[PDB]
Amino acid sequence: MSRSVWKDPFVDAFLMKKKNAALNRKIWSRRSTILPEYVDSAVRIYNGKTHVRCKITEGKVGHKFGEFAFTRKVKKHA
Amino acid sequence: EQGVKRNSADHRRRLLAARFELRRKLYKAFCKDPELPSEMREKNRYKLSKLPRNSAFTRIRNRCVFTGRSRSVTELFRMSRICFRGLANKGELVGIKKSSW
Amino acid sequence: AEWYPYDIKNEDPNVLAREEKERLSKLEMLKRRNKGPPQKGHGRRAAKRNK
Amino acid sequence: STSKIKGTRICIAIRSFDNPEKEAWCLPPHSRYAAMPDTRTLYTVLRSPHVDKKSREQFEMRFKKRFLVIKAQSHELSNKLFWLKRYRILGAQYELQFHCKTRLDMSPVLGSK
Amino acid sequence: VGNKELKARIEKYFNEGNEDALPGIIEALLQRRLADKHADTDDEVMDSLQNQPFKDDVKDEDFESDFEEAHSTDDELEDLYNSPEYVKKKMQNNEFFNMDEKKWDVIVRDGIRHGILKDTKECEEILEDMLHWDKLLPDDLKKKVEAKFNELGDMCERGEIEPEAAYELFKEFEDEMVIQYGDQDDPPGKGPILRWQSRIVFAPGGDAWHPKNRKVKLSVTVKELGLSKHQARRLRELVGKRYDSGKDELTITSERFEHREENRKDCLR
Amino acid sequence: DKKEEEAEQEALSVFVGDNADGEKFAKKMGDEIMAKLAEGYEDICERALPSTAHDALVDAYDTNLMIECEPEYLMPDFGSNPDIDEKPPMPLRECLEKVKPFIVALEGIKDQEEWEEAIGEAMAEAPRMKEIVDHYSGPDRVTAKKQNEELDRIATTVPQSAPDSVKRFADRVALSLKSNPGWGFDKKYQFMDKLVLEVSQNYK
Amino acid sequence: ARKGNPISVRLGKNRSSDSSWFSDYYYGKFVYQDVNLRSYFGSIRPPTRLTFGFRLGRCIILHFPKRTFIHFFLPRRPRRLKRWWTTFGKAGPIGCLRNEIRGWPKKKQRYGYHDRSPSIKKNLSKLLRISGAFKHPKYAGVVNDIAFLIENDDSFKKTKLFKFFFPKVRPSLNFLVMQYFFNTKNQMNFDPVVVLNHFVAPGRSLQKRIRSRIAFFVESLTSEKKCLAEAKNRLTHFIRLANDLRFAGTTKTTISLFPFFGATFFFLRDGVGVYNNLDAREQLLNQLRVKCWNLLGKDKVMELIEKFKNLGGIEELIKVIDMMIEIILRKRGIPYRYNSYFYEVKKMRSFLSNRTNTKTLIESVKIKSVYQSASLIAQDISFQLKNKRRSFHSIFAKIVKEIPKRVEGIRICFSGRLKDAAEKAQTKCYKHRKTSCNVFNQKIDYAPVEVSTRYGILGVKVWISYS
RNA sequence: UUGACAUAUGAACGAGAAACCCUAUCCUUAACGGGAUGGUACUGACUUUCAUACAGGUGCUGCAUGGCUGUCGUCAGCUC
Ligand SMILES: [Mg+2]
Ligand SMILES: [Mg+2]
Ligand SMILES: [Mg+2]
Ligand SMILES: [Mg+2]
Ligand SMILES: [Mg+2]
Ligand SMILES: [Mg+2]
Repeated sequence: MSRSVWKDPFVDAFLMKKKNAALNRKIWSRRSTILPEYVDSAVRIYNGKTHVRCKITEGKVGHKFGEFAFTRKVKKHA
Repeated sequence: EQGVKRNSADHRRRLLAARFELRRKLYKAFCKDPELPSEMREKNRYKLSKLPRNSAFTRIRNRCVFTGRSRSVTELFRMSRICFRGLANKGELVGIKKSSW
Repeated sequence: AEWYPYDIKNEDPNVLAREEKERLSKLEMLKRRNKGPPQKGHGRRAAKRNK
Repeated sequence: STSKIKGTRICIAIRSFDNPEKEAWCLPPHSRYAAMPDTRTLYTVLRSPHVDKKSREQFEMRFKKRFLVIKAQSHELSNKLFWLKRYRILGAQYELQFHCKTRLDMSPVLGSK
Repeated sequence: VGNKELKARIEKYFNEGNEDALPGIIEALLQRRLADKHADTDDEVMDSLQNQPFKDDVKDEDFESDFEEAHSTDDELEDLYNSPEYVKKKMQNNEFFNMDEKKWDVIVRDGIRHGILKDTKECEEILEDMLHWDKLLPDDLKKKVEAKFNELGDMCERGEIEPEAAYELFKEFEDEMVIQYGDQDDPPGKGPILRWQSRIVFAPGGDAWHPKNRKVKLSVTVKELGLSKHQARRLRELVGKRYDSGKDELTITSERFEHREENRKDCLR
Repeated sequence: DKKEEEAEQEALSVFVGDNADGEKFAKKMGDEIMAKLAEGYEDICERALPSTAHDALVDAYDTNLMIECEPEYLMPDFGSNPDIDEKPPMPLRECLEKVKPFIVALEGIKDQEEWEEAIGEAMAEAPRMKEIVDHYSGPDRVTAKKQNEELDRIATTVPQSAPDSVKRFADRVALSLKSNPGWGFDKKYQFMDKLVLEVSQNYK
Repeated sequence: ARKGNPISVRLGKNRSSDSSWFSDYYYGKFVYQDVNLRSYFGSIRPPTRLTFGFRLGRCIILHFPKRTFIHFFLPRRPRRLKRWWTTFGKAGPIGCLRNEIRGWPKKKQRYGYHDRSPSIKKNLSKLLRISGAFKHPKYAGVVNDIAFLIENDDSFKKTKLFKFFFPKVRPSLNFLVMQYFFNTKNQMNFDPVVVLNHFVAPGRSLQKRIRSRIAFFVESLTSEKKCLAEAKNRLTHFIRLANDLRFAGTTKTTISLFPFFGATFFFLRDGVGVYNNLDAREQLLNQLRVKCWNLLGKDKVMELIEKFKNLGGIEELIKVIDMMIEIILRKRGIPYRYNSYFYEVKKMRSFLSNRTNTKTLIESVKIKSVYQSASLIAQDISFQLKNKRRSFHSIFAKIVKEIPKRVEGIRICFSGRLKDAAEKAQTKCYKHRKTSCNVFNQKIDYAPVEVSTRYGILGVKVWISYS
């Protein structure tokens, strides 16, 4: 068949009903996949403490939402 | 229900997983047939994702039924290693003997 | 769901009454020297907050 | 004859943590007596409840099994079965095999030959 | 007397200790049975008295004294170190600890020998006739009795014969004549021999289900089925490795059903 | 030793009352009806008054019915082939008159009226034996053939408008549940009912 | 590598386990039940000031299919020597004054206890009371013959039937109905002719054989209905009726044949116990008579003479006296001279058999001394230390003073705040005679116990050696 | 926020209502939860709701302890 991956990419259930209407607000769901229909929307992705702002572009399709909200601060030694 | 306080959440999760087993199997079987229409597969994926995450079998952790320890629990005896050794050295465990080969 | 089993001592009310008597005796031993639990809604930091 | 009993018979398999020869009076009467090899399961646990990793105590669970053959006839099978359902072997779980013979009615398959 | 007035009588009878309210109780309940209007109430009163628990509080002093009075002290133990050997030896001395068929028929024939029990030879004879009568009857006598019964049923259906007792008398005379003329390992029947296998697990503790219970195996020799070479080859292709060529044996095991009898049906199907 | 006998005698007298009323009542009512009431009273006392011997016999009968009436200990007739056709059984009455000469020869039975009385009392004592076997064996069994026929019927209820792939899926689900001993039959028909209910939500 | 429990190194030899069973599918259930039952039984009836208390030295548990055996071992109470008719308040409030094809299968459990289940003993008592009462005049001559053989013949004493039956519905159709229901509930081909082999114990009259064969042939070929001309022959088809009543005659025997109700007596042989209350039962039976006759007939008899003049149904007064006897027997509570220990044992046995779906049996053995197990000595020391009466040295001296002679040695250790003056804990040991734990053929017993005090936990360890 | 869980006491509702449960369904929550719609079964020495004794604590003290363990040490010593 035309499909190269037999398994669908995972999306949480709250994004499966109202779709892009849920992507103009805070998102705790770092395990969801950024669909091609999510382009040109702004999301705030929870990193553990704060909702990190992210703008969805063409190059972010197929990634997880948590890949653009880092959870550990990049750290330096005195 | 069972008495040990640190086993309460696991017991509740086990009861919830026993409750939701048939729906989980039905939605996973609907999601497994590739010849089904895509709308039915998407709605069954939606209902599989709406099942409570505490009703999943992967959240269930084998704990000691006496003390509630989460680590080193033998599945046959359902007790931790400390309870196992204490009961085994007293001769309380049937068929358990000190091995000295 | 059969992992955590029933304890057979709950069929005897004498053992349960004995355990409850031990708990109530320890509670009264705490309450005689005013080291028992405070009133719910009137904790020590809450009492200093209302002070 | 010492040859194998191959006909209508009841076979008894007895599994225990102890030797059934210790209490052989409670064994059912039998024609043959055979034993399976012993099987053990090794358990190694930490002795201390906290960090003493090199100190271990080793336990085992040894399984014992015996095989009993009772030569019987087809009519004396339910009569033997009634008393076999009510035996008490000391510290054991016993297992009844039944080997019975009937004859095949070929009348619904004789037309297809 | 109504139920509300009866409640006072029962209450004053229970917790006073004197035998005073019983005439009132028997009077009220006899009146209630005579009027027979509260006929649905006496049954639930009986259920309440019989089944509902009471104050069965045994004191510790009564417990200890009543235990002490009933048991004589053991005189051969001297320690509890070998107590399971003591219990097992007590089980040893019971001669009827395990009962088999041989001990049972021994005590049965000795009860026969003392006149308490009858010999069952008549019963096994009539059971032999009840099971296998077409093999113990000669073939000519079968059609002779059938023809005589056909004649009796032919003359009975007319109605003028009055054959409610004449037909019985004619059949009795014919049976008397027949009795005068007539009285002066492998499995039974015919066909290829099947070979069944079954297992019962006797687990202790009142939970009798075991995973080994349901499996049934059936064996047969393919040469005894009378198949041709092409039919045998098609059978071998259908079956595969359940057939063993060295023993010429076809083995069908069934375990996919929940019960032993369902698997026994499935093997033959 | 006077006190314990005095107290026991006083308690026994205040229990039994005054014996004049019993002798007065026994003469008014008549001796044969007195005999019937005495038989009734001793019929009560084997139930109302508890006995250790009666409870021991009850426990022994309980153990015998536990071991005898366990459906895991079924063996069939050892000289008989399995009933493939699954014929319905004949009523109890007929079974009892089927074995009439053997039971007459084994049990006594001088005439036909003794047999009729025995059959009548066995028929009246059959409803509670039914409840005893219901308590011991369980609810029922339901053979594999009827279970599989029920599983196939339920599939055929896939709504008619649904495509052929949905009908194939339901048929194959019924086929794979057909050969599964690890599922209870209640779980099987609940699974098929829920499958049909999920399919019928979008194909009205 | 520290000093281990002496039990563990001599558990396969020189000492046996307290439990005796085997299972593989049910190992977890039984291994939990051993610990849970031994923990329950050790907390039963603690010693008060006035009571010696329930003390368990050993509990021996043996498991069999549908049957489990419990054997208690208790020390006797050491004491130096020289009512039911009026009880009230022990019965309380009296309310009540004013999918056929798709059936559910039998539930299974594997790891624990069963749920609450209603009992079956009432139906069994009804079936053994209103049926098979063995007061019917058929059995009287045979039991008279049995009594004559007992008191007259020596051959009825060295026989297996006397030893088995006397340890120093007629029952054929009941089995047929039971097997019919049990084989039709599980959809099993029930052939009632094959069931009759259970009535046969095989380990001139040929004319009757021939007529029986003829009658069987006649009844076999017939029963082809929907024809009145042959239904006239069906009216006279009572030729199998002559075969039905052919084998009849005078009977003089009680059937103790038919090995199914002999199995009931076989189970009765090991379940009677050591206690009975028949001597009190007959006394209560003959006094409740004269209580009942003195109760009725107190100038209230006009209702009863109204009842006897109503119709021939005088015998519905038996239901009234049922309610009466139930009322008096409820007022008292607990039977007349019923043993309180055996009443508590029966109360334990009821819920144990209901929870395990078994038939449990508890038998007790009374032993001489408390020094016959390390567990009993440790329990006694802990109860002596629970209420403060004496010191550790006096406890050890009292123990050594009354050591039986079986004991070849003893050793007791105390741990905790042994002295109320100091804050630091310490361990005090007391040894007497021989306590060598490194010799494996010795009989070394050991048991710890903990004591709950005002200042924490005190611990007692007891070693004892037997010869 | 009397709590996820236990017992006791006192009020209030309920003679079959409600809580509870399900082969459950739908909507709304990031999720636990929350809100509706069906069906079955039970409740009077009993169910629920409220109130307060409380429940709960992987919080501290191993230098207050029991139990268990490491080590000197399989060394040949330590005592009466
Ligand atoms: Mg804790
Ligand atoms: Mg896990
Ligand atoms: Mg293996
Ligand atoms: Mg915390
Ligand atoms: Mg320290
Ligand atoms: Mg260290």
